Amino acid sequence: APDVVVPTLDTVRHEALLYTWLAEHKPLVLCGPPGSGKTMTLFSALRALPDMEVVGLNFSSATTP
Amino acid sequence: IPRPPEKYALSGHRSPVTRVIFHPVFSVMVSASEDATIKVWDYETGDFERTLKGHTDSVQDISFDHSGKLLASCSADMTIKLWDFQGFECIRTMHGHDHNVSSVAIMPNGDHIVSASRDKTIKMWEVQTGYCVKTFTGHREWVRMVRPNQDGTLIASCSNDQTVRVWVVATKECKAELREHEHVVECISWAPESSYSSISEATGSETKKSGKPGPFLLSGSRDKTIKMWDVSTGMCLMTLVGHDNWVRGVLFHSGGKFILSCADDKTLRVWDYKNKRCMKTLNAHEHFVTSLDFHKTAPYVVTGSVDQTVKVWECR
Amino acid sequence: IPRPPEKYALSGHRSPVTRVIFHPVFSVMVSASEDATIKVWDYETGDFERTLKGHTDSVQDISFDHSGKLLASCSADMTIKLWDFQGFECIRTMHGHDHNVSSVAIMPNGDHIVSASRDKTIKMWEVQTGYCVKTFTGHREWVRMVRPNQDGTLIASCSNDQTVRVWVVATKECKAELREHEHVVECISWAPESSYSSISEATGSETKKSGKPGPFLLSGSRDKTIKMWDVSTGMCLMTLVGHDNWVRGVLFHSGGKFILSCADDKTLRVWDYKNKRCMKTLNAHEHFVTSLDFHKTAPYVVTGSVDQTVKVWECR
Amino acid sequence: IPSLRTYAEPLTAAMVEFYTMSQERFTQDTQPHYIYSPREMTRWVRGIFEALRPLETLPVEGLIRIWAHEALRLFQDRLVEDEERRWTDENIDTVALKHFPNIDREKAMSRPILYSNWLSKDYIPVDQEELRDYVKARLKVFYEEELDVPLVLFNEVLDHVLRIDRIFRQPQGHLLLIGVSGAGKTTLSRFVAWMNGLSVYQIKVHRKYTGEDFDEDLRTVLRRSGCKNEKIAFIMDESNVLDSGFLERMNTLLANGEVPGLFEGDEYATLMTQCKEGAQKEGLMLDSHEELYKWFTSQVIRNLHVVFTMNPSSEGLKDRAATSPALFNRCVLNWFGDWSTEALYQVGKEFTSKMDLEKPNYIVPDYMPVVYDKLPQPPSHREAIVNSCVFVHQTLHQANARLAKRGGRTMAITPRHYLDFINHYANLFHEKRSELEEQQMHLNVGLRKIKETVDQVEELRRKVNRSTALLKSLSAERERWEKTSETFKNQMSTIAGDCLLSAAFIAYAGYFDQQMRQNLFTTWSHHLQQANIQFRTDIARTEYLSNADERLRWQASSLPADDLCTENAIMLKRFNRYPLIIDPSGQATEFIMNEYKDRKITRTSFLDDAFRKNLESALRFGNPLLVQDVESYDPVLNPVLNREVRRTGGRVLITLGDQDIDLSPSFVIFLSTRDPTVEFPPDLCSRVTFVNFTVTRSSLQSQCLNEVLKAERPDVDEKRSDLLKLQGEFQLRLRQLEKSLLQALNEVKGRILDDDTIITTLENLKREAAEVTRKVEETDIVMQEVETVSQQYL
Ligand SMILES: Nc1ncnc2c1ncn2[C@@H]1O[C@H](COP(=O)(O)OP(=O)(O)O)[C@@H](O)[C@H]1O
Ligand SMILES: Nc1ncnc2c1ncn2[C@@H]1O[C@H](COP(=O)(O)OP(=O)(O)O)[C@@H](O)[C@H]1O
Repeated sequence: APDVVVPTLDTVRHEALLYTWLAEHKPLVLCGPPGSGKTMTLFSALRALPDMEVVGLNFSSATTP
Repeated sequence: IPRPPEKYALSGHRSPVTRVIFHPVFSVMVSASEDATIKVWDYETGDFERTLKGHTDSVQDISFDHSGKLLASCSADMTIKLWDFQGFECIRTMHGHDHNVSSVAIMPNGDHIVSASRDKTIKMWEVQTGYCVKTFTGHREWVRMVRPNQDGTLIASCSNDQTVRVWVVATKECKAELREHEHVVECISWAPESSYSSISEATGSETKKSGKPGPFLLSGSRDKTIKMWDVSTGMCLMTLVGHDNWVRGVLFHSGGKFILSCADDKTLRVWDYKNKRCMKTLNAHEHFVTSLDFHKTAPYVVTGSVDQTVKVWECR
Repeated sequence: IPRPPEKYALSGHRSPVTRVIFHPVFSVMVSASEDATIKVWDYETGDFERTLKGHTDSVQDISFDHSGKLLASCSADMTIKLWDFQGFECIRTMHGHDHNVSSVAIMPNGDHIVSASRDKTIKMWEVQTGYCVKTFTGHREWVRMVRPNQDGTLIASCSNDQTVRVWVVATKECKAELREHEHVVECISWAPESSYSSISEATGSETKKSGKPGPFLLSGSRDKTIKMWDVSTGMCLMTLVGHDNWVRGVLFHSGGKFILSCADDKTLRVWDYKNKRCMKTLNAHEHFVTSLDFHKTAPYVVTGSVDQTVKVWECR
Repeated sequence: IPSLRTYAEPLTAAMVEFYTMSQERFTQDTQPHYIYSPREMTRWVRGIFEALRPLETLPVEGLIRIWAHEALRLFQDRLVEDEERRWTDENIDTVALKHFPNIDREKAMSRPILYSNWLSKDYIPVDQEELRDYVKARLKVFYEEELDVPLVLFNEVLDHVLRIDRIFRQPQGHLLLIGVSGAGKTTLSRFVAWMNGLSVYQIKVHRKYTGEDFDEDLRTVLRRSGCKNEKIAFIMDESNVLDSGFLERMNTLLANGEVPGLFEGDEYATLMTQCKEGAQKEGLMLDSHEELYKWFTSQVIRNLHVVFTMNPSSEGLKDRAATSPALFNRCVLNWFGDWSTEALYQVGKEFTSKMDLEKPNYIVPDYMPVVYDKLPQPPSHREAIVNSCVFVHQTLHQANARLAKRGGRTMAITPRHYLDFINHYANLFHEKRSELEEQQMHLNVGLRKIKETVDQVEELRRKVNRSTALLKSLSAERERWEKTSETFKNQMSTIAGDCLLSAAFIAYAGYFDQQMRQNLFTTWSHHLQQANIQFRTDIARTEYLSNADERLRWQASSLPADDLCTENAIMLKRFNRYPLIIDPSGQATEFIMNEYKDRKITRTSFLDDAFRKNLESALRFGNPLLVQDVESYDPVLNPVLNREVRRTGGRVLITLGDQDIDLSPSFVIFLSTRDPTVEFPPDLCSRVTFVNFTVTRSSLQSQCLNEVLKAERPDVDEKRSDLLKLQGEFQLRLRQLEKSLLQALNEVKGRILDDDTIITTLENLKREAAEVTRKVEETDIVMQEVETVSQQYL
């Protein structure tokens, strides 16, 4: 399902790092090949924070502010 | 309940059969095809009796009045023809539908006709003259079938908009809009009064103040499921599953104990709704089965098909 | 039995009509004439349906199959045309078979056909490919009519040598050579099983060990006599006289109780063979009558004639 | 299934094994869409699980089969070429056998690994033939429903319709079909969408179409989907996008499931009200703005499927990925490609299942050029004719490549061209066969009447002088009548190859110049001679296609008297898709204008604002329409060009833009332009036949000679013109009297004793002898003198 992930070493490490950076309210970036698991790790880190709500945004090559 | 030994296989049509019905009195059966021919057979002896030409394109539906003296047919040429069955003549013709008419039915009062067409509306005609008197509108797509209730004070129409609308004849108001199917609704059928109480037993529906359980209705669709609705409340009492293709016809057993249906899975299925006891299956035809009908009194069933043959099964 | 009043007299052909047949399943009649055209009529309402002008020269004989989907036709162009009664166009035109092909027939197996011509032979073709595999020889002159038995294991051929031969399909031997007519034999016809037992008391034929009365055949000739023949014994069972000219067609009533004949006497004659009670004669046409046919189920008969008019009659 | 638990640990490994291979073989270095991520393994497990949900009991064989089917639906579709596909199939079977040594290979690994939920109520395997029969019947119903345009059902169609049905059954199912235009992507999508109850909705792109129009279209589709819930098959085409704004709007709609800010101001409030009403109808009680917005977004995600159809353009894949990653991330990619030789062979046989191609004496050659991979090596005549048909279609591709390598623009070859070629072949076969058979019938009956006349005169001889005179005069023609009757069999023998070559010429070589047309025809003839296919050589295509009767009308209708112009007129006469005239000079324009002048042909242009009205008038009146300035093509013509008619019990009905109008059977439309070097939109490339009115060297040489003889020697030019017209009139009369002789001879059913027949035959023989006298004298004494004057100026 979209809302499930088997806890693996990489997942728990990256989720902890993202939680550390997000609790500090510091903007950040995840650079990896498509399908690596960047979005799922982000949502797993975010759901730990209960006062934290996300808004999606998709960037094309013809986007403006 | 019909069983696998078919009694007769009547094959005279040159095109797929669309509708087959029983004359309410005489021991004679009628089948409409896509070759514009209303061929009239005899089911007791398995003998052709006489054809009825007159329409220009495929006949989509046929119906008899309460006395059986009149046969109203609707064709794909946007024409509804009335037939003096005693004389086998077309005494009147009616036009007015933008696209082909795909349904027809006579009010039990015997003084009006209703028809449904691809022009997304239902028309009502008077028998004495042939002039349209009412026009039910509100469907957003092709209306496949219209069938009034027993006393004629309500009608029900299914359409390609995946909804079934129950209309009031007196004031044209849309009494109900039953929409839970996931595909095009192909066929509907009212519940005979004799089954009313039995219905309340199967679904456990509770009675209201007046004591009338509320008229019930069946809807078959291309979603391979047959739903059953309570008009008085507008809620889906139950769903029936098991067909392997689009349901084409569905009807109640005269005893109010089984539901007969035919689909494009080449099977006639007899289902049980009270105890879910019987789920009998019949390999009715070698191709799609377009329509069925159960005689009110005599223990016979007829099914049309796309393989250009009609079949008669005996009930035992 | 056919009676005085002709129901319809359909006149569309430009040349003398040769042979008229019924479609096995549909309410459709087919006629072949000398104008190299095959016309399609609706004998129920006397309507024109279609004409097929694919042939080169005059069409002699036409024949359907059991299912009524294919129609094999023969013409004086030394070709046999396989017509698809579904697409109404030629799917195969088998060549060869020298000279005017007089007759063509589809065996009940429905996979092979037989053809007879002026070239003193009878060729059998496959529907699938159209390649000649067996070619029966032994007739000394023009072979006119050929019709297999109802199970496809035997064929019969009449010829201008005034001899009628019964051939075995499987191994190419002359099972019987009945040569007793006084003039050229024009028409032959097999007997249905429903009348075999009748033949038993009609001619006093005795049963063999197997109990079967034996395969029966008929032959009408220019000698004004119709002979009925026992294929098993090769004997002349009974000869029937009374026609004023050459007999052109002879066949059995579907009930196995009367014999129908059309001859050059411009009249069609219904005779009784078991008891010789009936000898009815009706003035069929103002000119020669070329062929006759009886509908298997409908009480309708059709007669073709040289006057380019096809007359249909009802049975009562 | 508490019987395959032990198979949990092998299955996983197998998947991973196979998955790893797909990462180390199909790199993005080859095509931009060859990216395989754990997301593929996620949708793999999801597909296997969904295929196992309703089913009760299943052996290991069924599990392996489902696993292989899913891997083929995830790793066999995005592939572009067949070599990679064969590699994928080999390795899928190999890994399945490796990870399950004790398995029944045939039961699990059959070749047509198909699954459907149409035949049954549960997703289960289906045999190919039953699926073909069922889809044939359903397509017969679909025709009456929409799109009366017929479709052939070959193996590929079935695979693609199954894939698209799979995708439409998913909640947020976005599909991206990459295949050559006309291959059937749109019609297959509409067919399967109708099967699934989806209300197909496509944007009506036009010349004015701008960002605001597309935003309104998105508002319409979203309002229909979210509120007033109804499934929608929103079909977009790579040409229907004009601005990058369309691409970014589709990107956000696909990815997010809802475009933000589309409903602004009043639209926001109206949508909020409609969503509230829909929630009350459904039963949910919502009042807050964001709750209703989230409900609407969920409904849109659930009940809106977008099908993007795009052309396989190299270096356009990477650009399209860059400008909109959603197409390559939130859309499953189905590579339709171009019809394989197998597909072309199947459609050829299916349409030429009515033709009388059987030839029992067809001698199989020592060498046969095999084009179809599964061609039976002892093939019958039909299996060689269809083989040569697919060879011709493959020859067009080589010709296009040769023109591209050394030359200018090449027009793309599409399966619609093959469909037109086959339709032309069938129609031409029926017409030529009917004409030859009727001619032979008339000749035979006339010769029989002549034999009866001979009987008459001989039995009178055993009032006579006239009989013998007419006998001799008529035998002077009977000699050639008997020659023609004898050669009837030969002409019938070679009617197959000739119709094939003529159809291939009038269906394919409509764009090329004279040299390329001749080269293509020569190659086709060489191949047919290799396959021992009978065809009457030494007969010009233009004479065979068109008789002199209509050639006289064309030449009198201001058409140059040359081979190329005659062929172009032939193409204008026999056409399935409406023509497109590409002429530098305007000659074809007045040619068409005069030819259809009697029908009240109207002149209109795309640029003209009344173009719609005139068009509508034609659509309701059935009068011919000629449209110029095709460069600014108006896509509202797309339905009428594809004949998207709808039978209404006798009336064919066509939708233009958004308004629906009845069609008249007498309606014919022509398209033209004056720019030989111009590029047309890709959607119009495959919707219309092309006829190129180029200048031939011989055609120009004739024009120069005619003009120089008009100026230098007006007297000789006048003689030339009056003799040429006089000769044409003699040929017209020759055909008239000759045909009337036969018609009268057939009509009489008596004998020579008739008073009219004798006088008619004597006057006819006298008249034709006198006409021959003038013909021979003018071709001897006056044409030779004219030739000498033109010879010195040549
Ligand atoms: N540990 C995991 N558990 C579950 N799913 C996983 C795991 N790792 C990868 N996936 C799958 O891989 C895909 C990654 O999707 P997403 O997070 O959007 O990737 P990215 O952001 O890298 O493009 C999803 O299908 C996800 O379910
Ligand atoms: N398999 C097919 N058999 C017959 N006609 C086909 C087939 N595929 C496409 N066509 C024809 O092509 C046209 C539809 O093309 P369309 O699907 O709109 O093009 P595209 O492939 O660019 O999406 C119609 O004329 C249709 O009948």
